[PDB]
Amino acid sequence: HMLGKIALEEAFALPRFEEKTRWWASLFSTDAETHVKEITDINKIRIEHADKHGVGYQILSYTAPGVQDIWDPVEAQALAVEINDYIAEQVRVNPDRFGAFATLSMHNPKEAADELRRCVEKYGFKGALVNDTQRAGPDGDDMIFYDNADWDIFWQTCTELDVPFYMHPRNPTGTIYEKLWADRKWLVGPPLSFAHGVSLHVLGMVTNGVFDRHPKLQIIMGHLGEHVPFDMWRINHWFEDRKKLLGLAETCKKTIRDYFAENIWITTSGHFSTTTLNFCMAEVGSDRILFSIDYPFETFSDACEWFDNAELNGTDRLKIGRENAKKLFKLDSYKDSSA
Amino acid sequence: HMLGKIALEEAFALPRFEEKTRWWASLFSTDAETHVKEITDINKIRIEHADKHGVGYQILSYTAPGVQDIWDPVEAQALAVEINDYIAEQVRVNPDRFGAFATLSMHNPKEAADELRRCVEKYGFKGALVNDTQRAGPDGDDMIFYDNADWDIFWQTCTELDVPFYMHPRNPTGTIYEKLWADRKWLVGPPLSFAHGVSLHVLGMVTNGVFDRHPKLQIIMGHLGEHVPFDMWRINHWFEDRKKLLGLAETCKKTIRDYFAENIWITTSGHFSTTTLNFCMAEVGSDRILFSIDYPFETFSDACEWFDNAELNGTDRLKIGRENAKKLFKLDSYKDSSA
Amino acid sequence: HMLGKIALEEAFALPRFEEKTRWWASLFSTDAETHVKEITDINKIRIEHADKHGVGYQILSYTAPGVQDIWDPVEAQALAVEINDYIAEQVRVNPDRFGAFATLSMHNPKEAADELRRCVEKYGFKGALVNDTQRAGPDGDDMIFYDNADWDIFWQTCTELDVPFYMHPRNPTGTIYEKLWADRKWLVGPPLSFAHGVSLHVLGMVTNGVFDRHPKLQIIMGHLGEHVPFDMWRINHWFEDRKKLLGLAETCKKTIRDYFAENIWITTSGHFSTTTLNFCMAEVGSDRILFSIDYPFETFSDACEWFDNAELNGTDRLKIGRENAKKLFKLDSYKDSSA
Amino acid sequence: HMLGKIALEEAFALPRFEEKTRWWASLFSTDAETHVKEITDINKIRIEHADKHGVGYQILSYTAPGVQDIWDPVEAQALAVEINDYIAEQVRVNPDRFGAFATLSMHNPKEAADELRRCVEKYGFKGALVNDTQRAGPDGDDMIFYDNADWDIFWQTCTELDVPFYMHPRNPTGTIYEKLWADRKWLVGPPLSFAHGVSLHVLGMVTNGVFDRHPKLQIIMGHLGEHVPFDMWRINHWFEDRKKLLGLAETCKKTIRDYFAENIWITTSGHFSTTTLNFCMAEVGSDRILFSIDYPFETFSDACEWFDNAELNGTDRLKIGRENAKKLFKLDSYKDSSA
Ligand SMILES: [Mg+2]
Ligand SMILES: [Mg+2]
Ligand SMILES: [Mg+2]
Ligand SMILES: [Mg+2]
Ligand SMILES: [Mg+2]
Ligand SMILES: [Mg+2]
Repeated sequence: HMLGKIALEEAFALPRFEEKTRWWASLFSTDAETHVKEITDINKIRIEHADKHGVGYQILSYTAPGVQDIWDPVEAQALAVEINDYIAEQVRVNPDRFGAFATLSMHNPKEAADELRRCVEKYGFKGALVNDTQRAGPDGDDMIFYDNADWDIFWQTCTELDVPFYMHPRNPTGTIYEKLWADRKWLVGPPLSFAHGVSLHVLGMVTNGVFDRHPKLQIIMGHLGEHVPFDMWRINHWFEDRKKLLGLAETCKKTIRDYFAENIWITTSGHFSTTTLNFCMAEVGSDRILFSIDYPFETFSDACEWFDNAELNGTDRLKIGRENAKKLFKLDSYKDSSA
Repeated sequence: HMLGKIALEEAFALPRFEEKTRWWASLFSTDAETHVKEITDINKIRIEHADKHGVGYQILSYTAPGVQDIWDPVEAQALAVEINDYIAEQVRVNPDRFGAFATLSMHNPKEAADELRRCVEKYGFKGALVNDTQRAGPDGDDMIFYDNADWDIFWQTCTELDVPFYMHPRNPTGTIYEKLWADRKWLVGPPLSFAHGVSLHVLGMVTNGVFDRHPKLQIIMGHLGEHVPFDMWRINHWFEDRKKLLGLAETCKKTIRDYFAENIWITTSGHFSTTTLNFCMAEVGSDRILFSIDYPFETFSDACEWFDNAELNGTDRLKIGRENAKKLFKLDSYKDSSA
Repeated sequence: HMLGKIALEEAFALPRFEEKTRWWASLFSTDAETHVKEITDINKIRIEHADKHGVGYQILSYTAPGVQDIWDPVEAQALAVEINDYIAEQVRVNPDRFGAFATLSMHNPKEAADELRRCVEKYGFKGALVNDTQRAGPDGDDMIFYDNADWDIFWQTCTELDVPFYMHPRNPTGTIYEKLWADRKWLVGPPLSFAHGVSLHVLGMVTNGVFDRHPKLQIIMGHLGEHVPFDMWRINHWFEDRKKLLGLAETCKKTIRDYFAENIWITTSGHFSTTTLNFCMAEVGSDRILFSIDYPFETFSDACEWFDNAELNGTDRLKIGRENAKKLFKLDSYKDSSA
Repeated sequence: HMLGKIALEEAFALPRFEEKTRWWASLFSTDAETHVKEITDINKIRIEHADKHGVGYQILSYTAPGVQDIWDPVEAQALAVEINDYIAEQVRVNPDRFGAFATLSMHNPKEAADELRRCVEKYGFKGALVNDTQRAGPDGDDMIFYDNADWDIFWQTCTELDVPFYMHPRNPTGTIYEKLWADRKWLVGPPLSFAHGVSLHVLGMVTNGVFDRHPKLQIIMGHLGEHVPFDMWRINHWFEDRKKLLGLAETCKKTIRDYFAENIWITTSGHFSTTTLNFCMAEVGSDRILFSIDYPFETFSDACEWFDNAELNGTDRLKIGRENAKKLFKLDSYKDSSA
């Protein structure tokens, strides 16, 4: 029904990574051959789906774990550059249907900032999408988080370009995988592990002052906010009435509710629940919620049939379906953008 | 207003552990001296609070991390026995106001089963409360989870005695603490880390078949279910429409919704939110929700003023406030139990 | 999808009233020919629909306005008797799938009490369904309400037999129709007028003490309670904090919430909204909510595809879909009643 | 706690009408002496309350039933003019804290249009507030509704001036009162009758095409929309899937949801329920909801302690508390308007 929807947690993979794509599909797809075709296609199948389901514009991003899985920094950087150059060429075929987020190696703040800048200035990319922490160390068992002073140069590039950063999940790896997940491996990914990573990282940015140093910064979480809205009351209470009397206020100057009003966005990717959406409208506000699909891990049909037919007031259907994202991403037109 | 409420996430500590109690208070209390007094008191201050706030009956349990912090199995077992003997003596002073959960060393299934049995048969304890995984290994850096075949003898003791098991959180420790939490330490405890542990463990029990082998088993989570209700739609979708087509069905025979209807309970401890309660009533059902406080980490006043004054239908106020727990714990009377 | 559902706002009309059936259908059906066939059929089409949509048992009642439109008391009573004798014979064809509510002339309390008793004792009817006030007076411009002492003999018959009374709507007529509805006639029926009538009458029963004199009496409203749950807070406030200090307490001894917990039920007829259902769960409680369809004004498909696919915890899906009604109507087994 | 809130269902009475004030207070106040003082005071007590409770600006309007109770058109028009002249002088004492809605005789469209224009152009009033239908006829038993072509000249004046019209309730009178309310009189006012009147009139405006002929017109309902949001699903279904196929489309060209997105607003007057507010956020959207109090029928303390402490995201707290009304009424600065 609604046309001109915007989706922005929508993944692609390079054709040359077929073995890696099949491994990820073995965990998260029930049809590996269709998955390979869909995750690598840009301008045919994806357009056909979008045309059937009222999706005017998609901001595309690299599949997880993507560059965040690559612990050799030279290899990781070369891969990010390769991906960005590739997708820029592909989305030129349909500029009224596609934009792109930058894919980044996050081993080094300045390097990541320069590549984001190249993507925005040269190609008109819409922001960055990164799959949680950067794998690092000689065998990839370490993790680089971005919630510290090293990353100020990077966050300032985001605010200067005035583009958002999407904190996407990745799988647990190395010792964390072995200690917590291997004996309950069916919880890896959407059932639990993904949200544990993203919520940790974003709440780390909150409590380490990233949004105080960079109050213009916009961070996006998928999956209706990776559990955080469920605990908005509890986090707020344990911040304002507990931890902020014990030292948290030194590095965290606003409430969790303020950060969701001013800095944080959530999307509907992979979480096609009107009951949960309504609860998020209460705890986060419809102005801060964006439609998204999570293709090809989720189908256009599941996401769009859900959203198009959900019981919702017309004002919020318009905002969540497209108008919030239109404003955030400064889109002056695209296919069906005012339908 | 409502009298005869039951609370059952209510902690005590042994007087001899004053230094340890002060350390935990330094993280989670804004008034260490009052905290020490309240966590060690059983029969004076706690009764005064309950009398003011309409709490008829409290099931008491040992503070976290408690015995789960003790990696020497001989020491841990001796401590559990000591705690159970102690609290049995203390609650004899007010048997119409207090019951107790067993405190257990969870290093060994048979040992834990025998001590639970002793507590139930000798002292009339109401179940077990355990602070997530058992610390183990020479320096306590390993973790023992209970979602595997070793623990069948223990879960069968729970179902034979027909008493529930409360999966309470504990703090992250060792390598997990260093890798994930030390650089964002204000998230330790109620803001995030606690729920990550409990949800992992309980969803591990689900996906490893514990509730299929032990369909009578009742597991309780605090804090409105440690995020799980927020993702009921998403977990259910990623189980029934994804992982159960890839191998999960071999060890997981019912839906996540079935397990919440048949095996899992949530309490309101530390989560005094009518908006979130309403959402949990939708996703879990009021029949499966129990009032609780989380004293002395939370105050009676905060929990009871919230619940007593929350907008709620009378049927569910009665059930959540006491009648659900009255039935689950087979309470035929206690102070104000039918007021 | 759930089997063995119970629906109980399910209408029929006598074959000899085709003209009246067509007049009503001209207001409320988009396919009059199908409507005529469906509202008169009992044992064929209704079973075809119920078999496709998981409805095990239907409690049938007479179409609105039915006997309540008949202001001649002799004609009205004869019609009620005729209808009850008719439907008792029809349900005997397939008693495993159908029960019936009594149809009554409500001109005279004793007369209506005697006919309800005959229906329960002779035919095993499940209660009464009445279309709001009884038209009366020489030209049918008066209306008989049941919220006064003259009706005590009738309400005592309901409680003695221990069967519920379903307060169904009827159209506005006479002077009320001309003054309020004729100039906005598209609001007649489900859009507004029906709920105005039923809510007035039931809240009349509340404020005139019917449920105080007859505390066992069970009253059922369709359409998720005819707006009343929306104003549960506002009614409760304007009773307990206002009118109960000005004289209402003389004739109304409990709160509106008490009456919903003890006396009043709501059904899902004609209101296939999960968002509104959730809100009713909060304001009324799932123990007091019954599935129903409103056939043939609504389709089995709309009601059952909604309910069967609604996001809902399994506990409440079972209660609302059948278990609440199984208990309330003391039902023997019926098709799929324990599926 | 939020400062600079705007309230706009805030009543006053003329000092010379003490007897009428006391009669109304005998129905709707538990402290008549305080009520008399509060409803007549403008500039002292109202400011004391607003200063304590974070209310920066109050748009005042005339008490119900007000001019709508006056069936002599000459007396009614003279009274409306008197009231507007009176309140314009009162608000000039403290214009930073107060504005006013026009009080109108609604016997004649052109007359009411001319008086609304005088109030806006001469006094800077913010719109009109009218207590439902105008009593009329020789004995006041008739009622004038505004949902027809005779009122086009009036609705065009509202859109030309670009000011809203607040449809406030009044009591039932005359034949309607005797037939429906006299025997259940405790339902008169906030418990039920008020909402029945307003919802009828506004849904009359919908179904008679007022918002099609006047698409810019803004209509406001108090009391969270006078039940209408509860039936948003049911009305929409019975319009789009039923009545719109039977003739309603001839006079009603959009959906009920479209009219709530484009034309209709709701306020929180007298309905201090977060659960119901959340439901209205879903069904109507926070962009269309305005804080209000209903003083002096409700207290500042009840309304403001509720709203200031309600669990709500910060985006919507700001919009509902003041920013929606600041935009709708084109407000200059007032006390704490940007606090
Ligand atoms: Mg190949
Ligand atoms: Mg994704
Ligand atoms: Mg000491
Ligand atoms: Mg605790
Ligand atoms: Mg019906
Ligand atoms: Mg008012």
